Amino acid sequence: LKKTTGLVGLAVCDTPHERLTILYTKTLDILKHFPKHAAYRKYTEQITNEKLDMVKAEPDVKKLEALLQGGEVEEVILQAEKELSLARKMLKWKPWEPLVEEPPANQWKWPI
Amino acid sequence: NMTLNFGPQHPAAHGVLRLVLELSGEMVRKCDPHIGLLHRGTEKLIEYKTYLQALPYFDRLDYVSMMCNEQAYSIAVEKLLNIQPPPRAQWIRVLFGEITRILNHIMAVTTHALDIGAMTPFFWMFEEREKMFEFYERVSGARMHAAYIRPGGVHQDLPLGLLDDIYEFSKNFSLRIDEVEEMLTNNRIWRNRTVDIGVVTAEDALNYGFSGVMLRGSGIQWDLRKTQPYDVYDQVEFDVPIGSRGDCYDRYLCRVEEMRQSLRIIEQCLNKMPPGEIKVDDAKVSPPKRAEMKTSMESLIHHFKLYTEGYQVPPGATYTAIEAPKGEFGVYLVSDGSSRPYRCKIKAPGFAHLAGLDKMSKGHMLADVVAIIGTQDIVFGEIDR
Amino acid sequence: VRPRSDVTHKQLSAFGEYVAEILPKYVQQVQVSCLDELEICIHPDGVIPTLTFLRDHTNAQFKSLADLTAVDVPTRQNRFEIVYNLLSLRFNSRIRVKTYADELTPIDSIVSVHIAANWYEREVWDMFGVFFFNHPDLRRILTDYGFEGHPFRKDFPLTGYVELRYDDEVKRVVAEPVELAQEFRKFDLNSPWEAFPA
Amino acid sequence: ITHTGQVYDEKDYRRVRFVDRQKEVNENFAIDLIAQQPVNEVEHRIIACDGGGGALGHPKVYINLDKETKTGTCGYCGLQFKQ
Amino acid sequence: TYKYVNKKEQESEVDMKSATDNAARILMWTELIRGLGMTLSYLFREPATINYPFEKGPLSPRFRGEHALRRYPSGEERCIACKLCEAICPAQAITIEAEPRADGSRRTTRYDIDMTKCIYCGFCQEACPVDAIVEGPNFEFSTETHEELLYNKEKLLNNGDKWEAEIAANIQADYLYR
Amino acid sequence: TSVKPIFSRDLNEAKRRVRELYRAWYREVPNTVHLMQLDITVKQGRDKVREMFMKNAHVTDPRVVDLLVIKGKMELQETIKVWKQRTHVMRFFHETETPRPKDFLSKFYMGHDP
Amino acid sequence: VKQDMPPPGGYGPIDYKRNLPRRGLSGYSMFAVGIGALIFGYW
Amino acid sequence: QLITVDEKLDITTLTGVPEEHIKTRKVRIFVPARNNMQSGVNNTKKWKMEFDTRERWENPLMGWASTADPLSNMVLTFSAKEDAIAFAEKNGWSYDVEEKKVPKPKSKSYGANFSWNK
Amino acid sequence: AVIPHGKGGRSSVSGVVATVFGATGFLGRYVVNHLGRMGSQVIIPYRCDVYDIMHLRLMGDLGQLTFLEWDARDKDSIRKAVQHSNVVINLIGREWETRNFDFEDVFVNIPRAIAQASKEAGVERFIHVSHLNASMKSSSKSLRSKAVGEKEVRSVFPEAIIIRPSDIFGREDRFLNHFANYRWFLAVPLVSLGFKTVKQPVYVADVSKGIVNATKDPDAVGKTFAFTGPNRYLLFHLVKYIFGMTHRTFIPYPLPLFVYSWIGKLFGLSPFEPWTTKDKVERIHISDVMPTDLPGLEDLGVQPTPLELKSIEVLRRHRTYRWLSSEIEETKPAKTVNY
Amino acid sequence: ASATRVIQKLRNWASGQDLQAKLQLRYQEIAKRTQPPPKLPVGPSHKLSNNYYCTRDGRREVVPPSIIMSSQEKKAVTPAPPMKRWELSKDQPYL
Ligand SMILES: NC(=O)C1=CN([C@@H]2O[C@H](COP(=O)(O)OP(=O)(O)OC[C@H]3O[C@@H](n4cnc5c(N)ncnc54)[C@H](OP(=O)(O)O)[C@@H]3O)[C@@H](O)[C@H]2O)C=CC1
Ligand code: SF4
Ligand SMILES: [Zn+2]
Repeated sequence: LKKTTGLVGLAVCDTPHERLTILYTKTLDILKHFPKHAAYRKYTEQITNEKLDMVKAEPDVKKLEALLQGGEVEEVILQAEKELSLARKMLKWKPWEPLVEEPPANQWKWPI
Repeated sequence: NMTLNFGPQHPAAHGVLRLVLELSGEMVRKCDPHIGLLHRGTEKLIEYKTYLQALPYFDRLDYVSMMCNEQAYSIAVEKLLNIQPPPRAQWIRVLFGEITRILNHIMAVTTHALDIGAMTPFFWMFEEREKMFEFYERVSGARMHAAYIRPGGVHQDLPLGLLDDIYEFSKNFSLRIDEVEEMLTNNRIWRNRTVDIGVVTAEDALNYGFSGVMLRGSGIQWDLRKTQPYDVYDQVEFDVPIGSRGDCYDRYLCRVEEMRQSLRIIEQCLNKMPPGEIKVDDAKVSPPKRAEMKTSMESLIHHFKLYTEGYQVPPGATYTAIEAPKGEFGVYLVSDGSSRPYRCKIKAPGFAHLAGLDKMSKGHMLADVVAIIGTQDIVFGEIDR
Repeated sequence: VRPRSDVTHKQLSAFGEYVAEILPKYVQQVQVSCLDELEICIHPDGVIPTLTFLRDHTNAQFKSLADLTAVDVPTRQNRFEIVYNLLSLRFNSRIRVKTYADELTPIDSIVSVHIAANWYEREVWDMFGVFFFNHPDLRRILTDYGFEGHPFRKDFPLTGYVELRYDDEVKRVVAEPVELAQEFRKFDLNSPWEAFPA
Repeated sequence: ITHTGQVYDEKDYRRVRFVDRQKEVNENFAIDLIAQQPVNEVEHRIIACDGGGGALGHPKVYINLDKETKTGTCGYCGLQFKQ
Repeated sequence: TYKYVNKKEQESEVDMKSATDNAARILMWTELIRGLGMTLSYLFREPATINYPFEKGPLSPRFRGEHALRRYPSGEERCIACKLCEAICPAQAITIEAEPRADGSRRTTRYDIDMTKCIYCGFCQEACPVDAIVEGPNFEFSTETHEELLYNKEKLLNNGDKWEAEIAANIQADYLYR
Repeated sequence: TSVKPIFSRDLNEAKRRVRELYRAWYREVPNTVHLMQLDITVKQGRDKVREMFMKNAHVTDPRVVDLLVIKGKMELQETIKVWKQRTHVMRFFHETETPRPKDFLSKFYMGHDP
Repeated sequence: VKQDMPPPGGYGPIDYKRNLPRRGLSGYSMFAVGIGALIFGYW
Repeated sequence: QLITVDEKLDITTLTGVPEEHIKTRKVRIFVPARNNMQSGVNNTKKWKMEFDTRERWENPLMGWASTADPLSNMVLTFSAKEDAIAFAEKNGWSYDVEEKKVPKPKSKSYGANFSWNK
Repeated sequence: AVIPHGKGGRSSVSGVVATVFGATGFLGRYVVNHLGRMGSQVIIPYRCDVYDIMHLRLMGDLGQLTFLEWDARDKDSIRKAVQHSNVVINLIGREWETRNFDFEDVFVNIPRAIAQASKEAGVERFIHVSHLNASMKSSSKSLRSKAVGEKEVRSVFPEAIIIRPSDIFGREDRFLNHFANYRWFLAVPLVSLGFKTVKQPVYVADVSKGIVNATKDPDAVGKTFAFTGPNRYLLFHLVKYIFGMTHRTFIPYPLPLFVYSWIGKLFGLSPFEPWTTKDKVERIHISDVMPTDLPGLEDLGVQPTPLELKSIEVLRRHRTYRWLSSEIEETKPAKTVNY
Repeated sequence: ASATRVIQKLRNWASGQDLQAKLQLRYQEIAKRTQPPPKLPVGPSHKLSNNYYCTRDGRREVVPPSIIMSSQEKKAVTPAPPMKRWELSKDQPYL
């Protein structure tokens, strides 16, 4: 429909709503393994669910671009799978855990 | 891929760049730029100097954009002190901030052509440059390396008459840009050597931290001057020249377009510069006027302490970035309560751009490498610092 | 007196909490300066994880690395304070993530997270001596090819220990221990009187 | 020779520097040039020497010409004034 | 506000007339001829160069140029060795040591500006309370030997005496501004 | 105590790496003396390598050793991938500088502060 | 009082946009010239 | 897993200092006193360690002071005595710490000056 | 005097103010190098235009090297040069008797006037340099004339050190380059086929360091040191060795000297610096004298440096691209002759 | 300037522009030197009253950074409001 996105490298993705719905539903799935009260799971699930809901609700891509911001729809696709990649990465990282180690004392005292 | 060690051959210059390269005949397989041929210690030297005596270092960091760099340190030192410059000084800094952008673009576009082989554009626009320098001199005293924009505003009000001349020039400069155009924008040959050379994707440009025309040329819309306004660049109205099909030719067109847009910003500044003072009234930060220091005791004490010891900035750290002509110029200035800084990493739009030379010039000929160093406006002072 | 909007000191503050919550395993302190700048502080092990979350999170996209630097507080056990300043072109905000590294306790490299860091990390090794694991090609960038010592360390003499001159006898440039003809006059500038409670 | 009696000894070798060259010195010496200017006979106990030219001169200072014996001398110009 | 440079708004479908116009552009190098016209045009413009020795590029009063030490009209050198010109010099160029002169006045026994060290910032011009050290107009002081560039009090005082008339005029023009 | 290992878990494993670097330099000395047309003897140079590798013989800590070879490897790279020209290499030999005596009487006769 | 300021009423307007003039002979007409030279030249 | 080392962090081998200036340089850790000229005490707060002073011969051509010692102008500032001692040990410089000496409390009261018999 | 302060390198002071009249020379260049390195005050009297002495400027530090215009025939020029020097070193010498200067002048006449003035001045010590094996009866006018000088100057300046170097080995020297340059000549004549003229070269630096050490040592007064070398050589190996490093064919063909003195006469006629000299020829085949004398090197503090060690640097320019990378190890050494 | 009309006409044509109207060389249009003396304005803080510095010294009224999350339902929050799309220019959208 559009001829091309402003960003040089990005290429127009036809069926953008379908591509987003695929990525958004996947992320939601991966997040399902995160610990229940894990902060990343609750926060990202909230963001992704709102994004899908809007993608499901809006059948016009131009208004879809306005509703979840994202500039061009193609970028939103890149951001979603980038997040999908990190969600997979953090499950391995287990950052929801407590602080690895307290800072050596006086480590953060700037006046010095 | 016989290493040629090209660049100590003064072939693209912009400073002294040993671009060790491996070339299968006339094709470049890998470019490993070497840097530090101009490292001079600017970051360590500053730790041993007071805030006002480190201002002259910033002009030398990237001296084709002499002042715009000074504004970045100014802003940074003003933030740490939570002081702001007076209204007239702000407009001045935007006036000379833009004049400086033109000066940089005339350098970048014309020096680009000299390496390409077009030599007449350089002489055409260096005469215009010359005329601009004279503004610097009649405002600061130095043709370049002024030291005019200080941490609390400008040093001295504009001479009585400069604005009028920064008009006559501006009123005409356009035609000069127009001429260059009739020689290069559509040359049947400029396009070839520039078009589709060093294309950088949008995602890759953000990833390698390009942050400049280089991003804007790829179509990413980011001008720190519109996104995060500094000084009174908010009160003016200009159009960022975004580009598509980012390549050497497109970005060029962008640099010619900001030369055009800066004339739009300069016009306004001349039309709307306010009556007022050009330096903060806090003798604490700005040095007292010489009539005052020669008649009032509190002013001498403030003059003596300011020049001998210093501002005494409150302890803290800040990263302030402006839109220097090359790209995002930022100073991370950590500061103890002392009058002399503790650290001052200068982010140079250029350390990031050079790094990209490798990911831009791939499967390219020796001549292509020369074109790409030009499209990054590399001034080795900022990269080497 | 500069104009300050508390809208930002509130927005940024909240984000700080958001990051902290999402990455509690590494975030030690998260502060907003009086200058409206956030500065999450992370354990050195959280270099990879905290950056990646910021580069690839819908509610916090921090795509470009503005700078990687290392202040050196000699007093601090962990001498260096690697500081990474990032920008989010999507949310028009910058954040700084700063970690601590001692001389012989290397930090991970983020060239993976941002390739901008390929050069700055080499710059930090050359000047301060911090080492970055998994770096593609770590090697001196700014200093001379044979330079010995890391220059921006606070314990390195400004003038340095070696200077170069051309010697006819050997017809080649030759280092010699530095001999300066007017030593750097070290003006003492600190005043014996404080300014405010701070 | 110079303002401060800087005269390389007959045996010093920096005199080689002056060999085949002029040792730069100024005939006009201040210690003497100020003397020529006469004492200003002001009629007020305390007078001020702005330095001549106001802003184009030296920091303003007030001199007490009360001592009848001596004359006040501006720490800046060296100009002397007597009551 | 943004602006697309090099973005083709639409796909103009080739029309013979259009094609010919284009083909002619490639075949008969029409745009190349356009570029030649521009340079021929200037060939006819008056050249902007100046006879350097005979004519000089204009420098206004604030030009920093070469250091000089001024003297009071009476003949007493202005410097009173407060030594903050040394304090604020960014390059460590000025070296000053002083002692009370026989008159009892304060004066500098040695004032040495190392011009090779100096980066001509003009802060010394700024800092001096008596304004004894000034940035003199002369920029032509190129020297055969490095030692000549190092300047002691006698060279600067002599430089001051030679250029005092113009220095006074220059300071006269710019002091209201400062 | 309680330190984290940089690359070598113990002086033993670390020493392995030093051996490798020595070999590297040993095999390289000859090439440099030829590709840089240096006026030195391969044997002479190879002794220099030994000198340096032992100047730091005292280090007992594994972490310090590991960095030392990282740095050492970097130097080799600058000399085999030649980015370091003769001036740089010969500096190792301290050819121009006048050697200073370490005898007390010698120093007394020459310098205020020994 | 007297400081360097924009003249009353503001300065005049300055042009910044490209003023490159699309001046040339139309392509068909152009071809004819060269073709005519050849056509005549051959005769 | 972490490894154990009882070796005092000495990193003299990595710092990159010429041998002469690591074995012949004595640094003193001291809290700066107050020039009696001023009564402010903000410069007597942080500990500083300063390297031993060395030759300052006059220069023949201009009479400027000339120094051959690189570590002369370097004075590092450390917040606490323990941290400064650590810097000397790992860098291998010899140290001789001087205990801080703070003014002892002094009892003052304006009434005394008007004492019947002082 | 000047108390010696500093660490020992440039920008330091050693307290030796020294006129050095023939500094522009091959030996000279080296003498100024060490004197400048040490931090000594060096006055360089020069006659050639400034362009040619630029090579001496970077040596020494600012205000440490002073250049004075001087003419040998004009006594006044020598007078002012030594006015403020306390050490005078004389390296005045040439191989080709020039139109306006005879071997006497360059060796005996001039070097006398110089030391003569130096005394009038009150210079603490004068070092006079004369060629090795210099009999007042030696065949080469040069050597004999030089001998004549070392005597005279002793009467103008008593207790004046007289170092007497052998032909010198160094880059830019003749001894080594001359032979190597015989390449242009297809055949390389060698009197007695390069035999019975054993020669002991000495590295230039060794000579220089030695000379400098003299200036700063009380042990040398009236001493006639002889810097010689670390190994002697029959001219045959030397010639071939040279050609060896130069990697150019060696074709030793004997040439009767009586005829060869004539060849020297030929080039000698050359207006522009004759390449060979009748007086040279003799000198070249003049056998090196034995080493029984006030020792020079080592005695004055520098251990001689073998020829083979640095030969590679002196003879490299004469090789061809093909052999440029070749190194000393690849090549063979020459053989000494304790004879 | 000072060009015979014909040269000017050739100039204007070959260039395609009225270069005469905007000559690069400057002639009697540049600000004359010795412009009149300047009496510059004194800014605020020069009042002789109600000018207490304590009420005008932002330098050190600044305080140590505010600290959150020190080591010693809830909605998602962004670094800041998502950025607003820039709008195409209206004087010259393209070119
Ligand atoms: N192989 C050797 O070099 C040996 C040398 N010596 C002795 O050592 C001394 C230095 O030798 P070397 O450096 O090779 O000699 P050079 O041929 O290099 O000349 C030495 C210097 O003498 C100066 N000089 C020569 N003639 C005159 C003159 N008529 N008037 C003024 N100055 C003059 C030259 O100055 P300019 O060029 O400006 O005229 C030159 O700088 C010689 O005197 C020689 O007798 C002894 C044994 C071996
Ligand atoms: S400031 Fe002016 S007066 Fe004070 S010393 Fe420097 S020069 Fe002499
Ligand atoms: Zn006075």
